[PDB]
Amino acid sequence: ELVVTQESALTTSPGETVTLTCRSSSGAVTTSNYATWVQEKPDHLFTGLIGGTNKRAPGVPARFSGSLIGDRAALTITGAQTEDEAIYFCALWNSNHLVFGGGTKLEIKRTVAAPSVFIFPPSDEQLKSGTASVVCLLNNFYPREAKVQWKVDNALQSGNSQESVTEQDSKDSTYSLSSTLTLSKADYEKHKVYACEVTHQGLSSPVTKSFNRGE
Amino acid sequence: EVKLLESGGGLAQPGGSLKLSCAASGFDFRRYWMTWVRQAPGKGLEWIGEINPDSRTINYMPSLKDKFIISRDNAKNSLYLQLSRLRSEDSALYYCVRLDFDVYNHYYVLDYWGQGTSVTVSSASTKGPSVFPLAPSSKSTSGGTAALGCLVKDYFPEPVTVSWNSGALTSGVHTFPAVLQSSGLYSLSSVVTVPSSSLGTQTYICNVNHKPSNTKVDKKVEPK
Repeated sequence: ELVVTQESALTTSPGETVTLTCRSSSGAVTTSNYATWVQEKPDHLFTGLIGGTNKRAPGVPARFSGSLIGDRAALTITGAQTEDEAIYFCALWNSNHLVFGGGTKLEIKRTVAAPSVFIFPPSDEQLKSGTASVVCLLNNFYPREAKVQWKVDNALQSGNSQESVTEQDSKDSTYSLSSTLTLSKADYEKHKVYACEVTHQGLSSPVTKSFNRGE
Repeated sequence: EVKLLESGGGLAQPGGSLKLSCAASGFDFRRYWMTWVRQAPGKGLEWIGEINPDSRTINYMPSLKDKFIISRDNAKNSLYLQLSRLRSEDSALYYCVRLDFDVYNHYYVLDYWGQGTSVTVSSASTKGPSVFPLAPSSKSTSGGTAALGCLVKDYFPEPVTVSWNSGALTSGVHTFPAVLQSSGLYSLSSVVTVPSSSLGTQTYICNVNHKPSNTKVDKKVEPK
């Protein structure tokens, strides 16, 4: 049980220096651990960045370098770019074996951006089937924190919605979020007003998108 | 044009075994150490093992005997992984990985990675998704854009692939991580945003593929 630990999450701005570290439960991280770093971009796209502690791999931008800091291995990004948003894994060799750290999510900061909000009623095809999904889209916003509240004839919904968020976009640095409200066909047909209510740092007051069933 | 194509994944029953395979091209496979790595949904990377060119050195992650068996066939430029005594913790994406050795340089990197094959260990049966349109409206525009999409609902197991207009449409596309419903089934949405005034300018078809149930669906999403 050699355990390799990394910071969970770090945020930097474009042009700044950022340092990711990698520690070992067995000992100081040494040259003999031949630390490697691997970048994971969305869509499970992997790039080997650094091998043998401090040797940058062919093709990798000069911005990335490896070293030791005290007890640990370090990955340094000098002049972070928006496309540097990713998960970074360190790994240590310990005799026969390779051991991965848990990974560090790197977020790149940008100016605040308010979501565009869209609401979609269930299709007629779905209603044929006995259930009804209402979808709310929050598009291209920053920072990540966003509240979606569902309302049905102005009653706050609870426990019947699910939500999922994209990874930070490598070009504009924004996030998108999708939320689904699921109810039965019978419950859907009893009510009229379906509303998606959004709060976010870029909005000076809540944005509400809604529609009326059968209008 | 280094290529590493995996196959062999899908649904497997608990306690069963399964053979993953990886075909390689675009480099001298005979000369390289090869590695298997895996990643469980929402979790980190995990090294399974490696094998040298002549199969005389095989290193494995600490584990019970013959949980994993790695082998290779240099005449077929192929690497294999036998998984046995399958349990739910074995559910993951499995990656075929080239190891760049280099003793003089003191340098060992995982430089080239395959896309992965998905393995889900479960006794629940497969279910193909329903594909529902998320229809745009000319009256429902936010921030200069119109939004449309597809709701890919009620499937098992992961993954599904989604594309728009047979891969011709990529700008403005967001395919969301799938969510697991309390029914045990997955659901995801894929959306496209375009400049409002371009709405009636083109056709929008979402192409949904779910290999485990052999479901291919092409849904036209119409302004409505």
